Amino acid sequence: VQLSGEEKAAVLALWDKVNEEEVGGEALGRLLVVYPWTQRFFDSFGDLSNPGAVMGNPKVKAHGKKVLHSFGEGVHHLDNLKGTFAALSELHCDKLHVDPENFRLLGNVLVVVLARHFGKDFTPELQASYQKVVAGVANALAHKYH
Amino acid sequence: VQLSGEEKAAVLALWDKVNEEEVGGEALGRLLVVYPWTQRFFDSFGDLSNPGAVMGNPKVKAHGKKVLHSFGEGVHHLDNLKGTFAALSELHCDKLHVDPENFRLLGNVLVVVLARHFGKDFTPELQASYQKVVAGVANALAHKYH
Amino acid sequence: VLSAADKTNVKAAWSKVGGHAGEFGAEALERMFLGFPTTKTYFPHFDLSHGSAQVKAHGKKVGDALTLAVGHLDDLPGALSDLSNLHAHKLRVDPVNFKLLSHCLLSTLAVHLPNDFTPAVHASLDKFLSSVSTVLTSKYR
Amino acid sequence: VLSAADKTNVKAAWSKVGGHAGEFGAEALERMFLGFPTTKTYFPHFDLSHGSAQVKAHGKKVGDALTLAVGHLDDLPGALSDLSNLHAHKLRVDPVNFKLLSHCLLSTLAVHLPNDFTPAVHASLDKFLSSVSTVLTSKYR
Ligand code: HEM
Ligand code: HEM
Ligand code: HEM
Ligand code: HEM
Repeated sequence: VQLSGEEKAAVLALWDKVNEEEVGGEALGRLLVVYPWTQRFFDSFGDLSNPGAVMGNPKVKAHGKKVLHSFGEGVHHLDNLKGTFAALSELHCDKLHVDPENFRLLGNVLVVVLARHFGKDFTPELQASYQKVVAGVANALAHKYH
Repeated sequence: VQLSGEEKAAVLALWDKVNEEEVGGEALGRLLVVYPWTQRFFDSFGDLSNPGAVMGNPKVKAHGKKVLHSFGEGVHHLDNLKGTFAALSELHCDKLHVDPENFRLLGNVLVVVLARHFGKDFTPELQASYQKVVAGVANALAHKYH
Repeated sequence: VLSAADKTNVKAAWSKVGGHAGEFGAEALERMFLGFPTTKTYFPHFDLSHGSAQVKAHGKKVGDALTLAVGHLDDLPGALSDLSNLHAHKLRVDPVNFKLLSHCLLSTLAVHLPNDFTPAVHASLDKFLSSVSTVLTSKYR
Repeated sequence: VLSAADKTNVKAAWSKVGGHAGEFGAEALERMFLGFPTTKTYFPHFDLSHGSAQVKAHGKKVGDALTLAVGHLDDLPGALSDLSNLHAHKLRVDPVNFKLLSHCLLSTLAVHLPNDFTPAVHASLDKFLSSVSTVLTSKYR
């Protein structure tokens, strides 16, 4: 969200290889497993009682894919995150009441999932670009609380 | 930084009564006392070894007044924090390397100091307005790290 | 961390709070619900209006639990064990929220005891509210 | 918190890290210096280039201290007591920074042990890095 045109190119090239359902379902499940208070927003998803209930709930995978597809949209509009997520910014503040800190936890869990899936291709420099993207997204969702 | 015209009026009315040196010196000293790692940015101020050295160092009071005068400027330009602090945003990121989290600690220590000085005049509603102002300032100083 | 000097400041400061602990706990909730409205989310069943009897009743419980913790600084984990279960398992309170309430309680103490709320006392009380917040979110992670 | 199950996951996971702890500690610093450049501020005297011998040497020290902590989960405060003094009094490391390094170390472990880095193991390792971070910033507040 202030990247070189080559960093941006590296970011987009990795996103060509992101399976949004596999990565999204895993990122959301790990969030719910690792930061347990995040489960209170997803009462309606049913059994979220242990890591296996969580990683296998079809409701988690489908919501993870929706969250990730939306993230993929901010990746394709890095020069305009603020407007890409305004409406999403009001849903989370107004209707969901999610603390903005959770946007940062999810962004980092996403980064850990990309590392797990891409291994050594997910170099330190590529990770640094992605930290700017997840922070760019976390601040545009957090833009309507401010 | 998204206030009613009456909340804004209450904010400005309190600022008419703020002694920027007394409040600024106290806010900065309490920051340095309460969150000790913040002392590494102020090595050049000399003895910061105990609460009395800290609250009485003339360098702390003068810097607290400068910080507070600048805050008073964002209070008088609430419709434009982002531009009021851009240059200050680059100094802290680029030259000082201050983590943005410290802007939030200072804003809250400032609020605790206003409470101490105004007592029961510093009502729960007035405090809520001030939390929007300190967050508004903390995000405009943090605007150039993002 | 809670060093002897911090334990001495916290006991002395809480002796000055004396019998206003519940009234300060109620005022702190109020400043928290007005300054950080996402917090209101954990209290659907309360009447949160200024002066609601429920908030006042809950302000007394919070005030008493702090007065208990002040009596057991050497062992907060056992004194607050039962409150860890409730906040972690039953309420799923987001940890950021203990910070907001701690801030609101310091603000309230600055309002009412300006002369006793010195920089060294403010530093010890912050460490104390941080220790209490850690015990209450311990049952999570 | 470090429950027996968390202690069992952390010991098992660190046995799989085995002899790469120093090389993983060096890679984690590198990802931290590139992703969160304000951190570079505590290391003026280092050559931070990719492959600097200093970073590699410091990656080994960090890796060994984690391997020591894994051996003393029941008592991190005494095993890391000497490191608390250094980070709090001598280096004045901003606590936010332990979080960034913890994140970078989890990222590095996800890169190298993808099959062992399961959700339950990721959760236990996060709690562990959080406990280690708390001990190292304890001498502050
Ligand atoms: C990367 C940051 C995030 C992005 C891009 C994102 C995006 C989205 C999107 C696209 C939806 C669907 C909204 C609709 O179509 O009505 C959604 C809904 C929702 N999100 Fe977020 N989200 C993010 C972070 C979070 C976090 C951290 C939480 C809570 C811990 C959260 C909780 C929810 C909930 C509870 C809903 C509504 C669920 C439902 O419809 O069943 N989100 N989000
Ligand atoms: C309310 C948020 C803050 C505001 C409005 C603010 C404002 C200012 C201003 C007006 C100056 C003078 C710059 C110049 O004239 O060159 C300054 C300098 C500085 N500030 Fe900030 N500041 C804030 C927060 C912080 C924090 C949290 C820290 C560190 C923990 C910090 C550390 C410094 C330092 C080290 C300098 C340069 C000191 C010197 O010239 O001796 N500031 N700040
Ligand atoms: C200093 C920190 C805190 C202390 C000492 C504390 C103490 C307590 C106590 C003593 C109870 C009463 C349980 C009973 O009556 O059995 C309670 C209940 C509760 N607290 Fe906490 N509390 C703290 C912070 C928080 C925070 C930050 C929140 C959320 C923002 C919160 C939300 C709740 C809720 C929702 C309940 C149940 C209330 C009811 O339904 O009556 N508390 N707390
Ligand atoms: C998991 C967390 C950490 C562990 C286990 C750890 C461990 C260590 C160890 C074992 C030493 C070496 C002391 C010696 O050689 O006597 C050290 C030194 C040091 N660490 Fe930490 N560290 C941690 C996090 C951090 C963080 C987050 C920073 C700052 C961003 C940091 C900055 C330093 C510095 C500046 C030194 C002195 C290095 C030198 O001059 O050689 N450390 N650390």
